[PDB]
Amino acid sequence: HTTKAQERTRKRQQPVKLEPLPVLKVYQDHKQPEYIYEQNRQKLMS
Amino acid sequence: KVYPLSMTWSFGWNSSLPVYYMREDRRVILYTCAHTAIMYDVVRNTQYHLQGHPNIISCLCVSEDRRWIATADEGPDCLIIIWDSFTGIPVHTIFDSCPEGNGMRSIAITRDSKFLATISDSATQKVCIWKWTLAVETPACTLELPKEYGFQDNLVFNPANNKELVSNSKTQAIYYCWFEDKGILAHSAPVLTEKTFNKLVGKFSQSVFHLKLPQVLSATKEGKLVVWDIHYPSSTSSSAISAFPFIKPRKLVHLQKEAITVLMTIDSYIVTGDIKGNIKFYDHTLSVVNWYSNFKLGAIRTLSFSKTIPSLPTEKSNLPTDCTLRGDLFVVRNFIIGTFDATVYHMTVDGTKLEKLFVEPRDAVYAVSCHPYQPLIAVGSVCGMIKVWDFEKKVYLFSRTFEKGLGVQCLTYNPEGALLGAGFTEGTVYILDAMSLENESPEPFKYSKSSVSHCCFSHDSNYMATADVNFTVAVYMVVVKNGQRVWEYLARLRSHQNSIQSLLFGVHLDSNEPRLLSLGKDRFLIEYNLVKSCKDHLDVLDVHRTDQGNYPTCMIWYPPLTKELFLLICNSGYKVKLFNATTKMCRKTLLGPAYGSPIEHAQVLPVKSTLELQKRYLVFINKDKVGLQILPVDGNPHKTCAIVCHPNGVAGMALSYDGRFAFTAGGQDRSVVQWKINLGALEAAVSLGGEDLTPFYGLVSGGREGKFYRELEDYFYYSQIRSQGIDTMETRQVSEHICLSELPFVMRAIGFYPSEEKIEDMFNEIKFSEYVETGKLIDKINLPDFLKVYLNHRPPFGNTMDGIQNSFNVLGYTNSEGKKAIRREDFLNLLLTKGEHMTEEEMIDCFSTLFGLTPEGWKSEPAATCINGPEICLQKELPEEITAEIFTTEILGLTLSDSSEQLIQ
Amino acid sequence: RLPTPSLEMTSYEEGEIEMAVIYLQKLLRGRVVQNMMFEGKEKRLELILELRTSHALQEDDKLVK
Repeated sequence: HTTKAQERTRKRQQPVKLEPLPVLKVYQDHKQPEYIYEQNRQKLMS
Repeated sequence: KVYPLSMTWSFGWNSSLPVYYMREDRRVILYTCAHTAIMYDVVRNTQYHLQGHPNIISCLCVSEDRRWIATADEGPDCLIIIWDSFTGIPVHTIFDSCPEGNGMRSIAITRDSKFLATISDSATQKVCIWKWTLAVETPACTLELPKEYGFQDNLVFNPANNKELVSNSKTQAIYYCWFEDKGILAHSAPVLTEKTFNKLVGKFSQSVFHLKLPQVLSATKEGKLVVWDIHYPSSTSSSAISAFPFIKPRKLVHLQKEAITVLMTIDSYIVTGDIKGNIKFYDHTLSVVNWYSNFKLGAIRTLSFSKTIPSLPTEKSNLPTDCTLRGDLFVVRNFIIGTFDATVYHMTVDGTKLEKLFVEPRDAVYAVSCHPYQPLIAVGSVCGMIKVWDFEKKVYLFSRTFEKGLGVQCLTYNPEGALLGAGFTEGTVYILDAMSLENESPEPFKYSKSSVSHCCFSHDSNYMATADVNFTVAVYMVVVKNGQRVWEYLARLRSHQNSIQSLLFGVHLDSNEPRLLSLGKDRFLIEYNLVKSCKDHLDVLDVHRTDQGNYPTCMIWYPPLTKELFLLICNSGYKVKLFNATTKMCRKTLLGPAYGSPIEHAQVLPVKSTLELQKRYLVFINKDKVGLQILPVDGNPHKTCAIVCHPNGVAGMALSYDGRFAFTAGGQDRSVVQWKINLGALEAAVSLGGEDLTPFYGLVSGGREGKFYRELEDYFYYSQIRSQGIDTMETRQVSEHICLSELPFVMRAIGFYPSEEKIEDMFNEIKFSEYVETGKLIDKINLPDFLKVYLNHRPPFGNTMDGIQNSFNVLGYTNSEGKKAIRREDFLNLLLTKGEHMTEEEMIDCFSTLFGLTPEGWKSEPAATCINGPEICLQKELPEEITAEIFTTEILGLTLSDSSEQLIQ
Repeated sequence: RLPTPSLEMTSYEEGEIEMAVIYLQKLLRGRVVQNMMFEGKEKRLELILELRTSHALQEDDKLVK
């Protein structure tokens, strides 16, 4: 309605807490099909 | 069962709308008058009425027995409406007959009385048949036709049939037959050409079913009649398509040099009437029976014949010589005649008198003036006519025909009633004798050179003034000589930069002396010092600008209700304002009547006595409606009513000096109507609104509990804190009031956006309004009155796109997408330089706030790290082309959805 | 003789342009100020609510309070 500036304050208020266990995140990305095709691309570059 | 604004009169009718004859013995005849259809009895001298339509009445036909009357109206939403003569308060209707169809432009009813059949106005026209004896509300059968035939605007039923109709345009004629067992309606519209006779044939007007033969007649402007024969499926065809009956143009004959356009057939005579005053009766052979001709009568557009079949005296009688070899007795029914020029007559069947009835304005109509002490009202046309009535007697009385081809529109009485005055569209002004309508001045005054637009007298008979459509003023004065009064010119001056919207005289009782006052569309108001004015020098000494974003429309004296005195003015904002008899400064903001369009003109009902001094009432017209208001005004809807009249436009006002009655003149409807009023019905309606805030609460959505209303109330407190200051160590304190500097803040906080000028106006309104009683300035305002201010000042709905679009449309170029658009730096520079000026740093702060680059609220903690960012943001935030779409996306998260009305009184 | 001089507004179109500009200026100033007030009302809303708890505005005081 008329409430824009509040977004900025909230946006900075948004918390910062990290990926709780990074190994999991890494392993998930390694299963990503796009990453697997990137590894295939790296095989093509050789 | 009772109403505030009832109608019962008609003056005038459109001669193109054909009359019929109903009840003969008493003489009662039928005519259409704008959206209304009317019966009038000559000898009782009383009107009977059929009540309205959504549009102007387009076409009508009466049953042969004159028991039944059918009618249609043009425009959208049209209704086909049918009526019993002798109940006189009948009803019958076809709803919703056509969605798009612009009303039925010709329509016939069966003399057989079973069926009704109609032609729609539409780009391709419809043909439909209707079993009106049943409560049918949908077409029984339908066809739509090529445009090539053209406007089709004559239709007739066949007395020898139930399943045959004829219609023609100017330029094509059509035969119809309906096969109900097949459920099929079939048409043919063959094309005539010179080849059929090697002769001129040209344009034709009306077509009709012959008396006795398988034939169709068509009458021509060419002086000729055309006749067709019909051919019906030959037996060998019956096994196949059985091509629906075909029409063949057997015959053409020339009957006179002069143009014919009327054709109707009575009891085995044919009857034909001419552009130039000759009406003829024929036997089915087209044999010649004695005619009627050469009276002061012409272009006879209405023929009709009596319901009464004539009884037959012969012992003494007056019958004309028929032209048979012997030449026999001849006794028609009685029959009705009427011209092009709106002249209505009845004939004694025995010919012994051609008797004329009311006689009425030819063409277009302009508004009427009342005598201030006598039950007299004067009517005038554009053309050649001004005439006066006694509106109690309903009697046509004194009238003078005016010089040929002068257009005339303006009319006035002087305040005594002893004088009448009229204004003529060709640079011409007359003063008139309120008796004889003698040209009082030996010649008229013809100083200007285009149309008048107002005229008025001063309180002094010696002075009169007119406006002209060139935005030029002129004044008129009496000079005393030799014991005589004579009228003389006084000098012109051009004082308004736009169309003049009102002109008024004023009194200095302070000096028993005359004043002249003018309202322009240029938002400017002026007074002229008559007493200092002199030849070639209307003395102009006072200009005010009186409206903003808008323009005024009407100016009148406000009635005395107060120590102070006021003029009343109305504007396209649906606002009304009061301005001060000395200073002409403003202090009143009002919401005009909600009814559809802004007010065009208002007039005030006369005073007899203290009883009127105790109770005053204001009459007004808009584009299309007439309405009443009780004083004082406050924008309460229950306080006002309006009603619809001549709904292609209304154009002036007049009031019976007894305070009982009002009269409205239309324009192209050629019609003037009297209106009869009940005030107590409005007092009852007022009671429906209750009292105190109740109406105004009702105007707020959710009244006393709506989330809007609570949201507003918070701002009263928040702004009270602002007035205290947010930082204080004391107890907080608040009570009832805000201090006026906060009022613009609160008003913006709710969602309405007064200009600086509006702010000044409202501060004036609050300070001065109490002033004269108290003697005091006052600056503590209470919520209830603040609410009244908001409700009057606000846009008459939610805020609207329209002014934004108009502003871009004036300012911007049409872009690559054609959208009205402004280049960013140009837009910024204009916003600083023009309108009301802005400081650059102010504008930058505003933009930074709107984009949300600053910390919020701007009212407790500092900022100055921000402002350098906005310098580049001016490029980075604003696009290079800006549009209403972008700007409204920036300003508005509110989707300001459209309002609605229909329930509102 | 000639018609009199005019008394002049240089053009009605200048009135159109300036009023359009005023329309934009009005909508900008209004939006800015309303945003200020609504924002402030948020922070103060607790204060405002307690104030309303104590005492009320004249209309809703007179009935409701």
